[PDB]
Amino acid sequence: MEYEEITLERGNSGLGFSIAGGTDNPHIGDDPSIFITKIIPGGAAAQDGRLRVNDSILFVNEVDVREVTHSAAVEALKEAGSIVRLYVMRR
Repeated sequence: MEYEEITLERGNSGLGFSIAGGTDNPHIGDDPSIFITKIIPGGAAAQDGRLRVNDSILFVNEVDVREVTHSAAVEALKEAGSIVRLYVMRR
């Protein structure tokens, strides 16, 4: 699994991509692995074009989502200020 960072400017609507896989919502088989599900077109994520869906989030600015709920990961993107470098995993 390759780890890449994505600097995203949290626009008016937000970052611009929804993630699923946290400890509360096992989007995956059955683990706290946080990974994206879909990036919303017109948002900071879709406008930037640095992040890709299904990417398993690693860090958010300075937050580790190793064992955090899907909402905690989501909240990370929301708590990343504005332009935040988000880390993800891609095997």
